[PDB]
Amino acid sequence: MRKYEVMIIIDPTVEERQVDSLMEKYLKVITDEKGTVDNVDVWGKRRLAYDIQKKSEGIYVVVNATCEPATIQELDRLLAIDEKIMRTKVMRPEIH
Amino acid sequence: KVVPIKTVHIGAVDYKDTALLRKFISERGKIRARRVTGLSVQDQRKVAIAIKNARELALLPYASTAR
Amino acid sequence: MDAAEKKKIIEEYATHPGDTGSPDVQVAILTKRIAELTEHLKVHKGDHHSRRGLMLMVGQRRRLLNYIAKNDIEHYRELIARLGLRR
Amino acid sequence: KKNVVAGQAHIKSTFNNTIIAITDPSGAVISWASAGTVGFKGSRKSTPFAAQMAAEAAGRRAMEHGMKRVDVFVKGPGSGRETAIRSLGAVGLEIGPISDVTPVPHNGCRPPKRRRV
Amino acid sequence: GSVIKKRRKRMAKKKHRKLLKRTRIQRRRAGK
RNA sequence: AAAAUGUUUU
RNA sequence: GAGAAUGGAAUUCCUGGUGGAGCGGUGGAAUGCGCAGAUAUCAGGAGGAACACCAGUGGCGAAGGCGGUUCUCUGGGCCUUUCCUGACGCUGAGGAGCGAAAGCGUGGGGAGCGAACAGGCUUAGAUACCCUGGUAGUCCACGCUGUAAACGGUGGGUACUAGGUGUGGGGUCCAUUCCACGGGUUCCGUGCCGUAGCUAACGCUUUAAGUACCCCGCCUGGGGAGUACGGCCGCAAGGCUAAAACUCAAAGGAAUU
Ligand SMILES: [Mg+2]
Ligand SMILES: [Mg+2]
Ligand SMILES: [Mg+2]
Ligand SMILES: [Mg+2]
Ligand SMILES: [Mg+2]
Ligand SMILES: [Mg+2]
Ligand SMILES: [Mg+2]
Ligand SMILES: [Mg+2]
Ligand SMILES: [Mg+2]
Ligand SMILES: [Mg+2]
Ligand SMILES: [Mg+2]
Ligand SMILES: [Mg+2]
Ligand SMILES: [Mg+2]
Ligand SMILES: [Mg+2]
Ligand SMILES: [Mg+2]
Ligand SMILES: [Mg+2]
Repeated sequence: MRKYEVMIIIDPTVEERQVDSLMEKYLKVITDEKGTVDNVDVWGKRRLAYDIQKKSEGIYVVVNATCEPATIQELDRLLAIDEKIMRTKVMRPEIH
Repeated sequence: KVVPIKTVHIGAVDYKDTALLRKFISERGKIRARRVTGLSVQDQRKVAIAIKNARELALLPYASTAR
Repeated sequence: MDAAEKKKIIEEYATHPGDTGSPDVQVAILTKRIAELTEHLKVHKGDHHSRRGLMLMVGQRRRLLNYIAKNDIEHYRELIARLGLRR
Repeated sequence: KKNVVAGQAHIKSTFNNTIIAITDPSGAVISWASAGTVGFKGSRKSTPFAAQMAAEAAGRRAMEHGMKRVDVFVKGPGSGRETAIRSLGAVGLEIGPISDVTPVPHNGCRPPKRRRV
Repeated sequence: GSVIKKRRKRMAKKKHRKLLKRTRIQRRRAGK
């Protein structure tokens, strides 16, 4: 049961509601096995410092979640196999 | 030498926090050297790692190019 | 080795309640670490540096067992009988 | 033929010669010149004067194609970069943000072997 | 070191290796 | 920019 | 250290737009490429490899070595006042493992680079330097090989013997803070200067090449020769072990002019 911080860059065409639905389903797959979710922050739409998949902007999400390594890897593979998220990064701050 | 460049403190690095990373990135978009940024070795390492992460994660440009 | 089973091993191989550094405890800890590293190496056969660490642990445990057997041979027999019978 | 007004310039100056390309901001090249095109050939086409001649020729042809002030991007470890800049200025059209579009690898591909002159 | 010693050993080694190259076939037919 | 060599006196 | 995913720039190739006579290359050239539209320029795509800046005067590793980021797995080091065991230490023939690069085997991959090779130049000749091409290889997986100026040309352990001055890591103390700037102090690294001392000299000098004790490897003039014969190892290349006849009266180290 470690804690991780996942930053998610979602395609800019998303306009609310379905972003929340995606967040809910991914948090569900986290929480199916004892994986508590500490915080979900939606920065919103921001201009990308460079083009990502031909897109100049993106929706930024930060998910602080305490879970198992297998669970976080499975969440990462789900985010990868998804076609609606431009990029994902999984930080594990060793101290906090 | 380098003592006249007084040691600078930053606290938490937090690659999300773009303000410090901008303060330590060069005007061209590069990472400033230690002798010009005035950071300890550990703080400089953390700043460089955070800059690289922000670059890969689109919070910072790989090179600002034209000014 | 999240310190939980490490403390468990220390307490169930200690000679007396305060014991945490006697050769028996050291050999038990080293054997558990050798087993774990053997599994890790079976997963990653290419980890030569970790294999060298494993060999260092093996030699250290061997010297500890040699000391134990030089002092008390029956105690050495009981310890190794608990710990994998020295095959 | 057609008046492009704005346009832009690309000044590729290498150790061997200099090439000037006046292009539509869409990237389509309007006119171009090089030391080889304007007279010089071989070793003597690396000189800054060759870049001067080529730059002024390209600028003139772009002028009778009807092209006003230029934004310029320069590239390459040549010697005729600045001289070509002056040349465009002398032929006469407002020069804007001189760039540094020259590429730089992040190690990337291996460079060729060191010469043993 | 005067490098002359290394050059002498270099030439001896290179000559022997050339001999091995030229007599490679005979050695494997009958010998080392 | 490449541009080699220098028998046996007494 | 191992595994997996993944980021951006650059090169090359591909497709398209634009545009037209050269491009490229050198000491100078030519081979070469290019009106069948190159070079250049913009857009889109494919692919392999290496990770600018951070980055050295630095870190880590037994050595060889190790630099995009993230996660997973894992080794060792350092410090600490208490705590535990109570000499359990050191070294280590033979043996075993690890061991840059090149090389080898099977399969994959192949952008760039590039032995061999082809051509152009230079030349008395040029089986070279330089230029244009360019295959193995470089890359990956699994093995093999086991050698390097694998060098600090300095085996490991320990104790002692002026200092001065940078720097990396962990503590702890102080004043203003109630951060940190600062100074100290302590333990472990890593450089430079330098005393005693040592050395043929150069130089080394608390990281010894000083003063000592323990264990291992090794040397006994230069060639012949790390060669032959034999044996072992290897798929091969070769590696390891290792002479003698004969021959010379020098070979060599540092330094001086
Ligand atoms: Mg691998
Ligand atoms: Mg550098
Ligand atoms: Mg150094
Ligand atoms: Mg006691
Ligand atoms: Mg061996
Ligand atoms: Mg290799
Ligand atoms: Mg191969
Ligand atoms: Mg093959
Ligand atoms: Mg060549
Ligand atoms: Mg070496
Ligand atoms: Mg040696
Ligand atoms: Mg030894
Ligand atoms: Mg010693
Ligand atoms: Mg020291
Ligand atoms: Mg000596
Ligand atoms: Mg031999």
